[PDB]
Amino acid sequence: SQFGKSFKGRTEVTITEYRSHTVKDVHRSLLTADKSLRKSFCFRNALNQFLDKDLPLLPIRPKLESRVAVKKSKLRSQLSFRPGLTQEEAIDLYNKGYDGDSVSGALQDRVVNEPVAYSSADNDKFHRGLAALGYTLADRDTCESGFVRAIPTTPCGFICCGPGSFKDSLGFVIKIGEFWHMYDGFQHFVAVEDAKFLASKSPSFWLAKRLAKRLNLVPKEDPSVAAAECPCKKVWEASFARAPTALDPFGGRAFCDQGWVYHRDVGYATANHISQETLFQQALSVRNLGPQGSANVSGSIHTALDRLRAAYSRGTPASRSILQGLANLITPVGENFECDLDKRKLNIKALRSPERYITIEGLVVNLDDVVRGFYLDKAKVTVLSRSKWMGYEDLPQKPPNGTFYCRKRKAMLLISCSPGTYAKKR
Amino acid sequence: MWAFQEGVCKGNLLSGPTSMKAPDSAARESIDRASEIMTGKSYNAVHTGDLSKLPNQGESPLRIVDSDLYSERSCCWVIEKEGRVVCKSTTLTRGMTSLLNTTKCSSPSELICKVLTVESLSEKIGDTSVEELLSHGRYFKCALRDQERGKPKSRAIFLSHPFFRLLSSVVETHARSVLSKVSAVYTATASAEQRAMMAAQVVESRKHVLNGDCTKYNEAIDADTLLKVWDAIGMGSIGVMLAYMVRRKCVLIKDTLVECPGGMLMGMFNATATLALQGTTDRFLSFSDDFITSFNSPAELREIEDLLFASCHNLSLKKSYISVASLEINSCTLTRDGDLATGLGCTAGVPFRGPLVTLKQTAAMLSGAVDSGVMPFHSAERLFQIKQQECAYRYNNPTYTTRNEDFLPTCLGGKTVISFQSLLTWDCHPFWYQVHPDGPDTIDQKVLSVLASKTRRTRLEALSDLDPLVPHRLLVSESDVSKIRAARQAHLKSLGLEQPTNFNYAIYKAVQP
Amino acid sequence: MDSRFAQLTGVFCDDFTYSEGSRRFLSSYSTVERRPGVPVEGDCYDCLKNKWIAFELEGQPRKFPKATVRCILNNDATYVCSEQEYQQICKVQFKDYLEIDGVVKVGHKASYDAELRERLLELPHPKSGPKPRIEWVAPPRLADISKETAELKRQYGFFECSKFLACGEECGLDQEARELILNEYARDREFEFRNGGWIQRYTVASHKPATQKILPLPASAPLARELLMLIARSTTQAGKVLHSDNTSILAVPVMRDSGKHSKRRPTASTHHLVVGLSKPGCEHDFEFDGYRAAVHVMHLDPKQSANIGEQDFVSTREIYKLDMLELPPISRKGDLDRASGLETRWDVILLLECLDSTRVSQAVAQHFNRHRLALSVCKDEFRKGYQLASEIRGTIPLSSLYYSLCAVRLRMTVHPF
RNA sequence: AUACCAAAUUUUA
RNA sequence: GAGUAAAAUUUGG
RNA sequence: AAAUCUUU
Ligand SMILES: Nc1ccn([C@@H]2O[C@H](COP(=O)(O)NP(=O)(O)OP(=O)(O)O)[C@@H](O)[C@H]2O)c(=O)n1
Ligand SMILES: [Mg+2]
Ligand SMILES: [Mg+2]
Ligand SMILES: [Zn+2]
Ligand SMILES: [Zn+2]
Ligand SMILES: [Zn+2]
Repeated sequence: SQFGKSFKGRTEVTITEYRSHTVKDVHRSLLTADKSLRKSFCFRNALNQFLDKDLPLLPIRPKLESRVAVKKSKLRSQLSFRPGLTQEEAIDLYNKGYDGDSVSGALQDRVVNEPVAYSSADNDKFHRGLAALGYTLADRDTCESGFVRAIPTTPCGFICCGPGSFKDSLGFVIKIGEFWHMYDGFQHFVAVEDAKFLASKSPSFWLAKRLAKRLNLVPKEDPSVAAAECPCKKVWEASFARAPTALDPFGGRAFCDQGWVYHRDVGYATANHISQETLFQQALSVRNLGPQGSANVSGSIHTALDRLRAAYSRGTPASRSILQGLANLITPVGENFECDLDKRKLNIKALRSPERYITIEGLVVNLDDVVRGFYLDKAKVTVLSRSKWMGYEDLPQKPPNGTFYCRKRKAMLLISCSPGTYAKKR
Repeated sequence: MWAFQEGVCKGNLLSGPTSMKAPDSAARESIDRASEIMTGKSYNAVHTGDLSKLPNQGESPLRIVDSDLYSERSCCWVIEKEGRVVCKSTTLTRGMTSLLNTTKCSSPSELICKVLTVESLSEKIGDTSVEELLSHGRYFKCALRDQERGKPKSRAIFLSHPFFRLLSSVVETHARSVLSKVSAVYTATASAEQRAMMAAQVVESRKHVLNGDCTKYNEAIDADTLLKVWDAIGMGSIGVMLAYMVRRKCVLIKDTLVECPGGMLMGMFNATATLALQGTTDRFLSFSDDFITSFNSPAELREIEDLLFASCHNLSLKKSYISVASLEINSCTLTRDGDLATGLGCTAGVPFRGPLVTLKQTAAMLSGAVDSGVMPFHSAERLFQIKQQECAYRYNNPTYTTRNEDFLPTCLGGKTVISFQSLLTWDCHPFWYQVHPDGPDTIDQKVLSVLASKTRRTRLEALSDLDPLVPHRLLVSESDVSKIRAARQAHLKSLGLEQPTNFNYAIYKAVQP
Repeated sequence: MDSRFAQLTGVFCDDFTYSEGSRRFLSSYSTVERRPGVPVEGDCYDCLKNKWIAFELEGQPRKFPKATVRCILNNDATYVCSEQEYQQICKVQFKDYLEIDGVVKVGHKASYDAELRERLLELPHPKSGPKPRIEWVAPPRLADISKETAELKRQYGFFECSKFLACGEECGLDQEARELILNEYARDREFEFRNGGWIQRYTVASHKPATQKILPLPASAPLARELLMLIARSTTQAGKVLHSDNTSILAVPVMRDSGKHSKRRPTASTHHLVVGLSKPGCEHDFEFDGYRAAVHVMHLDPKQSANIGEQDFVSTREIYKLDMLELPPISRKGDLDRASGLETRWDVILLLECLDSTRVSQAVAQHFNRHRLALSVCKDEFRKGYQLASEIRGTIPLSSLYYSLCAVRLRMTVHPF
C-alpha cells in the first residue's frame, strides 16, 4: 500500500518519479571521517574482511608499458570519445539476463575533454596522470600502423598507405543515388534508412555497423532492400588518391564524395584527429567530399553554418574552398543540414555581426580573418608593449603563434593566425 | 608562503572556512543590499540594452526534462493549514511528488500544460489553482553555504518551491539554447580551463585584457530584466508567471517572512542573466559574473564600461583589473600565448579523511597537477611519498589496523611506500588498485556510505532492470510495476539466472576482441 | 513516438484478443503490453498480422518506418487506412467523441497573461542609479600595505604572550608532569568531574565579543603536526588528557549548568575548551609540585575543531616550498629583521593559518594574486580589498589577517615585482 | 523562427 | 541545515 | 568561561 502513500491521489506516475522515489536516502555524519572510521572499529573490521575475503577475488589489471616521447606544449583539451553500446547489442545483452539499467547506461556515446600540456610526435592520447611520462593509450601488421597515420613511412601500393587500389583487408562504404553500398572484398551489401533505422539485409556486417555509427541510426534487418546499379566492383578495382590526414573519430578516411574506407583491425582513432596544426589541412581534404561529421563545433551547428555562409558570400576562391571544407568537417552526415555553401540561403543576421567566429574542437577561428588570408598567408602581429620582457625569445623570421621580442622595433609582440602554425608547409 | 610564490597561487592548499553561524545575518544582508539597489543608490538594476535581435523560441514545443525535477538536494514546501503559511525543508523529489499529488497530474509536463490551458486563475487544477501556485512559489527558505575559500563570512543560499523549480527549468533550458544560437563563442557548457583557452584565443588580437568580475550580481538582476529577456526570446506566459513570482518573492528567516522585491536570490537564473549581457553585444566572453573582454584604446574601454552598465553587469572595482601579459577567467590564468601560467594555480591540499581516501585524493590531485605543467613528475612522486609518511604517522595505530603484511601501506601496518608512477601504471599489489584515482571505491568510502545508509519504514516495489529502450516518461501503476517485475523474473528463470549479473562496460569490451 | 497519441492508442486496443486469449494489439505506450527487448516502429503492434500501426493527422507525417501502416485520421468525418480491417476497427472504436489535443508551445499565451502583466506593472520598479566614474591607476605600492598593517596595529595592538600559538613549542615537562599540570589546572578552575572526565559548566554569558589583539610570533613551531593531530583526536575524547610524543592537551566539553538535571554527556553541537601547555613566562603561568607551565585555552565549536584537526602541515609546507622564493628573517611582529630575525617564524605563521578557521589568509592570498597579475586597477577600490578586518572576529583570525598582510608587505619589500 | 539517471569526491561561478 | 549552474572521476541502478 | 544570540 506504499504506492497509495507516496503518490496519494494518483494511480499512475512516470518511471522517472518512481525510480527517484526508490533511491536510498543517506544521512550525513556529524563527526569527522576519522572518528566515523574509528567508531566500533568499523574500519578495522572492514580492512580485516577485505584482506580475508575480497582481496583474493580481485582480478589483476594489466600494467601499462607503452611510452612515447613528449614535450612541453600549450594547454590543450585532449578529447576522448568512448562509443557506447549499439541498440542491437544492448537488446541482446538484456535478453541474455544482464542488468537492464547498467546496459542502458552504456548505451550512450561519451565525449570528454582533459586539460593536458604535453604533445607527442604523433599527437597520441595519454593516460591519466602520465602525460608527462608519455604513456599512451595506443598500443604498437605494418599496414594497420600505416592506415592510422597521416603520412605513412612505408607505402604498400594500396589505398591504405598511399595512392592505389583496395587491399584485401580494406572495406569501403559509398553512397550511390539513395542507397549506401558497403563492399568488403568478399561480401557486398546495400543499406537504406527508413525513418530512424538503417535498413540492410544483414545489419551484423561490420561495414553496416560502421555506417550506422557514422549516420547515428539504429541498425535494422530488412530483406526487401536492393539497388539497381552497383558500380562498386569498378571502384573497388580502381585507384584513388589518399588524403594525408589522421583518421576521423569514426575510424575511417574519405576517398571520394560520400565514400569512406575502413580497416578491420582499426576500431577507433587513437590520436586526436583535429588539432591546431592540422585543422586547415583536414578542411582542404574534404573540400568537395560532402558532410563528414568529424569535428565537433561549439554552440549550434546551424549558427556555425550561417556564419560560414556569410563569410562565403565575400571572399576569393581559396577562402571559399577553405570555408566549404570547414562546413563539410562540422556538418553531420545525412542529417537535415545544408552544408553546401551554394544552395544554403544567405542569412542577413549573420552578416549583421561585425566579426564571424566559429569554435571547432576548442580552436577559435575568425572567419573574417580567413577571408582576408590570415591563417594561411600572413600572421597577425599585435604589439603588447614597447619594453623587453624577461624570459621571452627573439622573434624568428617566420614566427609561429606565441609571444616574442622584436629588436627591429624593440617591442613585445603576440603573433597569432601564423601560417607557420596553421599551414606549416613542411 | 603563498605571498612568496614565484608564480600564480590562489592559496587553495588549506581547506575552506567553516561556520556554525545561523543563516539569518547573511540572508538579511543580501536582502538589504537588494533593497538598496532597488531604491537606486549604489548599483544599477535597470536594463537599457537592446534585446530585439534575440531569436524567438515561442514556436518551439514545450518539453520538460523530468530528470531535472528530481534529486536529493533540498527544496522548500509550503503548506497553508489555518490561514498561515508554513515553509518546511524537504528533498526535491518529495516536494515535486507533493506538488504532483496536490494537483492531479501524472507528469510535470502535463502539469505545465494544464496550468497554461486554464481559463481563470481561480480555476481548480486539483486541490489548488494557478493563483495558489503563484502565491506559494514565491516563498524561499534561507540556508548557509560555507567551505568556500576566500570568504570568511559564508554566503546565503535559498531553497525554492517545486513549482518555481519547474518553471525555472523550462526558462533556463531555452535561455541556454538561445545562448548557443547567439553567443560569439559558446561557453555555457565549457569547463573553466576550456573557457580560459577559448578566451586566450579570442583576445589575442588586442593589446589590453580586462580581467573582469561583477559585484552584487544576483541582487542587481531585477525581475524586469528577466522578463525583458524572456519576452525577447519568447517564453510567453511562463516568463510572465516566473517574473511575477520573482518580484513577489519572500524569504523565511528564522520565523519571519521578509519581502525581497529586488534581485533573483543568488544564481536562480544564470543563463538568463548571462543572456542579459550576451544579447546586447558580442564583445564579451562570459558566463554569469565573469568576463574576459579585451580592448585596444581608452575609448574602447569606455564603450565596454557603458555596455556593462547598460546590461546591469556592474563592474566589480575591487576585483576587476587590466593585464597585458596574462588573462584570467574562472580562476584559470593563462599567458597570452595560451600556455598555462607557471605556479600552483588552483592546486589544493588534501585534508586527512581516512587512511586510503586521503591517498586516493592526493593521487588524483597530483595526477591533475602533472597532466598540466604545474609541477614535474619527480616533485609529484616525492610529494606522494611524503603524504604516505604523514598518513603512516596519523593512522598506524591499533584502532585502525592490526596487520603486518609487507604489501600493505605503512599506515596500515605494512612496509610498502609505493611510487606514484608505479601506482598510476597499475604496477602494484591488487590492494593498491583502490588508491588509484580511477580505481574502485576504497574501504573507507564503503564504510562511510554503509554508516550513512544504516541510519533510519516501508519501500516501494523495486522497478529495476528495465528494457534499455523503454523511455522513462511512460506511466506505471502499482499493478504495472508488479507485472513488469514478474515478467522479468520469469524471463530470468527461463535463462536459469538469479538476480541479474552486473554488467561492466570495461570488462565486456575487454572480452569483445 | 508521441505521448499525445498514447491515450488514443489505448482506445484502439480495446480488449481485442487472438489465439484464444492472447492480446492482439500491444500499445507502445504501455509499460505492461510492450514486448521487452523489441525496438518500437509504430504506435502499436498487431501480433496476429505481425505489423505496426501508427496514427497520423492530415498532412502531418510522423517519423516511422514505411512498413508501419498509417491510419490517417481525416479531420472532416472519417479515417482512411490502407488496410480495411484497421479502418473498420477505428470506425468502431473512435465512434465516441475523442480528439487529439494540440501541441502546447513554449511561447503559449494564457488567458490570465494580461492580468498578471498588469499586476507586475503595478508593483515596484527599480530606479536607474548612478553610473560610476572609473579611474584606472597603478596597483597599490608598499606604502599602502604598510598603512593597512599600521592601522590594524594601532586599532588593536598586541598581546604580551603568544597564547595558544606558544603551544607549538615544547613546554619543558615530561608526560607525567604534563598530565599532572593539566589535571591540576582543570581542578583549580573548578571544572566539574564526572565519569572520569572534566566538564566546564556555564550559566550566563555577557553576549559580547572577547578582546581582540594580535598574537606575537613564537620563534618556531616544531610541534605543529603533533598539535593539530591532538586537536583532531580531542574532537570526541573530551574530558581526559591526551598525549603525543612531546606535548599534550585537554579538551573540556562546555555544557550548560541546570543545577540538578544538567547535561551529563556532550552532543554533536557542544563546544570544547582546548587547553594546552607552553613554556612559562607570561600571565597564564601555572605551578604545581615544582612544575611550571603556561596553560593556554581556546574555545572552539565542533566544526572549527574538525576543520583545524584535518589540515596537513607537512604536505602544505612542502607544496609551498616547491616554487617558493627565499624567506626572510622576521621578528615577533612580522617585521623584517636581518640582524635578529628568525626564518623558522614562517612555520609559525603557517600554523596560525591552520588554527584560523575563517581562513582570511585565503582572501588575502587571492587579492594578492590579483595584485601581482594586474597592470591597472580601479582607483581607491582595489586598495580597499585588503581591508578585511570587518569580515572577521577573534584573536586568531585577526592575527592571521595581520600576518598575511605582513607577508604581503615583506614580499614587496625583499622581492619586488 | 525552427531544425543517459542518481549518489559520492575535486574544482569552477 | 546546507540551494542554482558547469566540468571531470568513481559506485550503483 | 570564550574565536560570545552559540556552547539547547
Ligand atoms: N556558491 C556560489 C557562488 C556563486 N554563485 C553565483 O555567482 C555569483 C557571483 O558570485 P560572487 O561570489 O562573486 N558574489 P557577488 O554577489 O558577485 O559579489 P562579489 O563579486 O563577491 O563582491 C553569485 O551572486 C551567484 O549568482 C552561486 O550561485 N553559488
Ligand atoms: Mg563577483
Ligand atoms: Mg574574472
Ligand atoms: Zn597498406
Ligand atoms: Zn555496391
Ligand atoms: Zn600566556
